[PDB]
Amino acid sequence: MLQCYNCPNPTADCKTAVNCSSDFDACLITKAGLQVYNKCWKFEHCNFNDVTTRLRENELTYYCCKKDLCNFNEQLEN
Amino acid sequence: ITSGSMGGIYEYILVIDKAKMESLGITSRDITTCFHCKKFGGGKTERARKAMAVEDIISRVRGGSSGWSGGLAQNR
Repeated sequence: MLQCYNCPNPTADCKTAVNCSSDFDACLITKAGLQVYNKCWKFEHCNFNDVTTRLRENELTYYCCKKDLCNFNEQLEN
Repeated sequence: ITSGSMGGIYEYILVIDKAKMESLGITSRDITTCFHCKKFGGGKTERARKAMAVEDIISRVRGGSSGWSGGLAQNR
């Protein structure tokens, strides 16, 4: 199963490590200056429009990676 | 006082200004390196709406009855 950091709420160093539901096939990281997010995600949803729509409001920077728990803060410099 | 006219006068002025300005801007750049796979993107987006309306009327009558001069001040 894909396993990513998937914290429910913004976490500058998400430690909450989970297997993702089959809805997901990528590990997301996101940085928006004051906030950071790490999620179970889809490589198709790893785009600015999806992330900014799926994150409830407006702009951000994002990254996605394939490896187990690969979505971790250092992945993005923002 | 040494000159006169005796009269009734009515004056009605109505001024309405409405202005609405709405702007959307969005940019995205997205980039991909694959074969392990890595995906990035970023940009700027902002949204704004402002609107205002201002309206006022002055209706005044100088003339010969409180009842009808009030009525005409209400209703032409």
